[PDB]
Amino acid sequence: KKSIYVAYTGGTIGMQLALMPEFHRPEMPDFTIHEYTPLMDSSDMTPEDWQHIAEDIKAHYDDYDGFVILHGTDTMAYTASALSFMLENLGKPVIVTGSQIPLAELRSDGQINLLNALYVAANYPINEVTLFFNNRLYRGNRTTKAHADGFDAFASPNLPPLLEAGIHIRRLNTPPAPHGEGELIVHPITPQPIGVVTIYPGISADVVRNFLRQPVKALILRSYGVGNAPQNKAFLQELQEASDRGIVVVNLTQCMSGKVNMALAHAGVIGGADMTVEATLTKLHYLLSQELDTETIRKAMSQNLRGELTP
Amino acid sequence: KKSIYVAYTGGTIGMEFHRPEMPDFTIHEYTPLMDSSDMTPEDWQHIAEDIKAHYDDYDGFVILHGTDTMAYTASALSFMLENLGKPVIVTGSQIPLAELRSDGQINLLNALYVAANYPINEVTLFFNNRLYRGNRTTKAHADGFDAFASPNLPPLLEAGIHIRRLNTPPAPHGEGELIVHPITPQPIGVVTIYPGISADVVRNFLRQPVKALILRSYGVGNAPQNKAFLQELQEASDRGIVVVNLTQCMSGKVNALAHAGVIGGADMTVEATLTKLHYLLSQELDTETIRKAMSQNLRGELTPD
Amino acid sequence: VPRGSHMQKKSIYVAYTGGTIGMQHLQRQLALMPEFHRPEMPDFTIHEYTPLMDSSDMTPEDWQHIAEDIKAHYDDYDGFVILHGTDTMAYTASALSFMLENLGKPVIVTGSQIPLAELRSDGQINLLNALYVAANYPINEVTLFFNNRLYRGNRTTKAHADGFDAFASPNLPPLLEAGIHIRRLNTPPAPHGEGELIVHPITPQPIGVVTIYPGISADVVRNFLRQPVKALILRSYGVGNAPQNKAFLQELQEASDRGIVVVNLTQCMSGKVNALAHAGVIGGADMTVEATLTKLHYLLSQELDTETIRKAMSQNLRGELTPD
Amino acid sequence: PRGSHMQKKSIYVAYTGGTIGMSGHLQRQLALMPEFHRPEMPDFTIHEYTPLMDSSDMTPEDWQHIAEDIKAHYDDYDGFVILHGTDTMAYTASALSFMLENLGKPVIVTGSQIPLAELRSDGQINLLNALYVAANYPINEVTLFFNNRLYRGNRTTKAHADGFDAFASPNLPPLLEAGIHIRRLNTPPAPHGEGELIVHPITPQPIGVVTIYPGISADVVRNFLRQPVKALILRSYGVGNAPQNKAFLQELQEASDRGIVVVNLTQCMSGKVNMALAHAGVIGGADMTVEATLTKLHYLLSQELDTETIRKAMSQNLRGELTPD
Ligand SMILES: NC(=O)C[C@H](N)C(=O)O
Ligand SMILES: NC(=O)C[C@H](N)C(=O)O
Ligand SMILES: NC(=O)C[C@H](N)C(=O)O
Ligand SMILES: NC(=O)C[C@H](N)C(=O)O
Ligand SMILES: [Cl-]
Ligand SMILES: [Cl-]
Ligand SMILES: [Cl-]
Ligand SMILES: [Cl-]
Ligand SMILES: [Cl-]
Ligand SMILES: [Cl-]
Ligand SMILES: [Cl-]
Ligand SMILES: [Cl-]
Ligand SMILES: [Cl-]
Ligand SMILES: [Cl-]
Repeated sequence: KKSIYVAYTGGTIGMQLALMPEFHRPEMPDFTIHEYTPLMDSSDMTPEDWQHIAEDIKAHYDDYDGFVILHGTDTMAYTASALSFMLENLGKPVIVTGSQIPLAELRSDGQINLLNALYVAANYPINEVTLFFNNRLYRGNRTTKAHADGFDAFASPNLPPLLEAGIHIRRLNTPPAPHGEGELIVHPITPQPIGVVTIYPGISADVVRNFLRQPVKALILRSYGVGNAPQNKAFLQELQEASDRGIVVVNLTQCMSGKVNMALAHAGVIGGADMTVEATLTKLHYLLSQELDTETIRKAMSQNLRGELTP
Repeated sequence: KKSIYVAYTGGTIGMEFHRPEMPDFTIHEYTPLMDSSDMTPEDWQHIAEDIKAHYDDYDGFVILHGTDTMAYTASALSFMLENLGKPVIVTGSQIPLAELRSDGQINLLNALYVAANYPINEVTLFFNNRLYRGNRTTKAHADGFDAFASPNLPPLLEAGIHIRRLNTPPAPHGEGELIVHPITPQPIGVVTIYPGISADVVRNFLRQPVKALILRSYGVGNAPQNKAFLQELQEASDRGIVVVNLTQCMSGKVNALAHAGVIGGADMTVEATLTKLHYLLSQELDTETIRKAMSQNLRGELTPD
Repeated sequence: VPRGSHMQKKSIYVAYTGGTIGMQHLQRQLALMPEFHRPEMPDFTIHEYTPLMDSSDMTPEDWQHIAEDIKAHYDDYDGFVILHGTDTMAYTASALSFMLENLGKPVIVTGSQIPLAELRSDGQINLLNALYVAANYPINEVTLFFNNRLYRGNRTTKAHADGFDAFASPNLPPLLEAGIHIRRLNTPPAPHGEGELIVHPITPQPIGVVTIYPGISADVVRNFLRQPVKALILRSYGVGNAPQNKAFLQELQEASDRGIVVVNLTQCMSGKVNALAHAGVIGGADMTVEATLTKLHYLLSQELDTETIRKAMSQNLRGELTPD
Repeated sequence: PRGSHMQKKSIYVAYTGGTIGMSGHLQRQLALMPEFHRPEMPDFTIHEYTPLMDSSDMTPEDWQHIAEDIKAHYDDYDGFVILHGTDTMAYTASALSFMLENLGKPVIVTGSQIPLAELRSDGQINLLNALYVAANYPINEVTLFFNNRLYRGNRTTKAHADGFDAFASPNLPPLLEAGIHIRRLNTPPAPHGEGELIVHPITPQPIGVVTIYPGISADVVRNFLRQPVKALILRSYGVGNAPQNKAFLQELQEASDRGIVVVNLTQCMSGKVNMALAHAGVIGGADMTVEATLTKLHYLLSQELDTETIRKAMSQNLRGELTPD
């Protein structure tokens, strides 16, 4: 019989398991729930909350066959993405899930997403940080909350799911992530000021100038299509002035799906390929927190570290 | 036999047509031709005034446009055109008409044919066999022929062996003389909510007099409750800045921030919200009238409660 | 979809006909699940059929049995949930739409891909949603609830044998979608009568279902004509195309001349049927096989001449087809 | 595979008929369309069939005609596009996959929902893409190209009679998707032999296609047992269920007794049969389409094999048409 650790970090799902007979069925793994203190709305999470969860998995790693992280949907994809970088040589499944309706409210999805995450962690283990939602397991660092009001809340726009649940559970033929074998390594992080700039008609040089001020180590650009911005010379020079001061400037697509393929490149900007804002932001927290020079971080942002981008 | 006007504004498309089932059409090549990534809000104005000049002498309008900001233009034209009595269809291509496997020919042919034969008196975006309400569109798929989505509204029309109008609820629609609303430059900020965002971002925009702030918030419109954040946002509204709360999510409806003077943008796209703000800021309306108008369905861009 | 008052506590009748949901006791499982008993949920009464059936073993007589059950309890409840096996859920939902006229209360067919007894069951959530919908969104048609969508019954088929999304409505959007909120879609209404519920009964009808496939001969239509048939459904290619060889077209004209109702459908999941006409074949527009088979059982069970049935097959009686 | 672009390829186009051409009209239309003659496009040769056929009128003999045409021209060209009516495109693609052993060159079936000669035709783009894919992405399978996707032929059905997205592959992802770039998908390969192309004959075989539906009688299986059956395809419910009626199960057991190959499929668009009918001699068709199962039976019944060998072969993945357990 497998044993699954459940980190109950907060979220809708919690806003009871004993009174439901399905959970204690013989076919289920054993599981234990740790209720965090305090419980958090995932809208209130900081990057240090990613650290608390990573260290909680680290404490429990040896004594469980897998890990379920119960979490608010608002930032679930950021947490999943962060854990993927912070965990290295992961040898057990870590599945983040939650609910769009609280377990306490009628028609809650919370019971069914938790039961599925527990069953899948035990019986179809995949040694990656994954996100289970509405009968699909996704690579955590490929996810976004796409549908604010839907039970199918999460998408994986640039990658098929890893696993689908119907009458049976099927592992899909999705290409595996680069995967280290060895001792689990858990990478701590420390606060990093990062700006997120959306490219839109009538954006000014002033925005890039503002972030440069004193307080930012990296800039994420949400640019058009395959990575275009207006060719405004003030804008470009601001971006060059950013990279000249060692700021890591990364070009993403504002589009739900697709790949940046770039100039901005002349202005020191690094392409983020098909990375989500969630993967890019967390990967920056990860790399900035390490003993790495600006140029090594700039190189690593465009490489596939944990399956978050297509080379 | 219908006559369709084609504004060739630029874009990928330019970097069977004359056979008898087709409408007559005329192409106006803009000077200069523009990559849509280079568009400013004054380019929306130039297109609206071009449609105004040609309105009386054509049965419909096709706007040829780069894909990068097609949804922004479509969205802007929907506000700027009032009491529209003929179809305005924005389209283009993911591959240049000049490159192999181009979608340009089939998107243009379709847009001309639909403008002539299935007119809908709205600013629409035709792409990959679907017609969408312009102010509901986003470029969702950077690399795909199905480049555009309408996440919170079904398409108005779909083309197969036959073309059918779908049963999509009609937009609020004025009858009367076409009114074309000019716009003038408006400084507007777009803030994405994410873990570890600082009050300084809102402090920065408050100090470089922006007239409006769009928040891309979590889920149904949540942000972290950090008192410094909420305070800077309140300071912005105190100074008369229009702060509108949208979902960063592809689909759904926004539902403390309110206490801080922030307005709910319901299920509006960033494209709709930004262009609506250009439109309303450009008219001579109180901040309070602008704040109430942002949450009202002016042209079919949002789903009322 | 009407948004019905929640003011008073509703009473829903549950016809537990059989199906996966109750296999391994249903009533005891539901007694033990607190969500079913909350103040926001309607009161409900379960009639367990004797015997319980695997929906694979259902005959038209079972359609008749369920319609009589609804008629018997119609004045006494606010709505009806038919718990049913998935395998023929779409044929039952299609048959009820034709057999019930002047329907002034919801009838919702639902079930599960996995038994309530088994692990990872969809039965709890499909039945909870059906009950809640029947109470609060009382659409006066026979509908099918599965996987957070309410569908027009006579537009459904089981499209996904292994999926929790088992049912599709290929030629009509859903009536309603469930998320954080329950959203009514603006799908236009079916024809509606007025007054007390009328059940149009059925009696056995021999009906053949021919698939058109390359190498099918005129001896197939001759074989169906050979003893047991009053109607032939053709699952034709694309928009209603069949071999145009004279033997095949003669065989069909001979069938129609003997008063066999021949109906041309697409074998395709979606689309609309647009020679065969001159051979007496009637176009079934965008109808499913489930809608067409059940419509024929309804129409053939009435004292109608062949011409009247032919005409009625191409007409939208209950929302099952899209008129030109 | 992403094939080399170094030498100008030569693609043979079998113009069998279909919506695309509705003599000399196709070939003249393509002459007049500059897209087709650019440097980046392969050279191509059109063989226009006489007569051209509506795909609705196709029989197994037509599958054989097309297979002989490919074999006759195999060494002379780098690849084959089969231009075909949509109505039975999926039956032809499925039949070729079984008939063509040691296939070392792409064969791509395509066509159009709207004639090249009409307005808003999809024929231009489906055929241009097919040619360009055959030359540059030379997958050694019978494939079907429609609406920017390349599918495994023996996994397809015409799902959408009115849509430009007419074809689906309900149980297998596409092999390739076309956008700004051409993306190859992770889809695992079919079994492949080695050496010269071998064409297995497919002949006429009396095969019945039974839809299971409430009220179906034993008389249907008795009817088919009259003559037109060496094989019977059951379109059963869900994961392969049928009524438990003793007479029904008797007639099926009787058929398998008389050497009739009885194969159980789902009537559902997607999913997999899971097998009683097994005790009645019925063979499970796993997740095969009717198109793959009809053509597989034509193939095996026309081969030098006994009833037992055909029954075993029907549940085996021969060409990528079936997902093994
Ligand atoms: N999660 C995401 O990154 C989706 C999209 N690329 C965006 O810019 O929001
Ligand atoms: N077009 C859009 O607005 C999509 C999504 N709401 C975003 O914030 O990018
Ligand atoms: N339910 C259906 O009718 C689907 C499809 N038209 C078929 O012939 O099976
Ligand atoms: N192509 C197919 O076989 C689809 C579906 N299984 C049918 O029975 O028609
Ligand atoms: Cl949503
Ligand atoms: Cl690793
Ligand atoms: Cl102007
Ligand atoms: Cl894309
Ligand atoms: Cl208006
Ligand atoms: Cl109630
Ligand atoms: Cl070539
Ligand atoms: Cl269709
Ligand atoms: Cl050899
Ligand atoms: Cl399935």
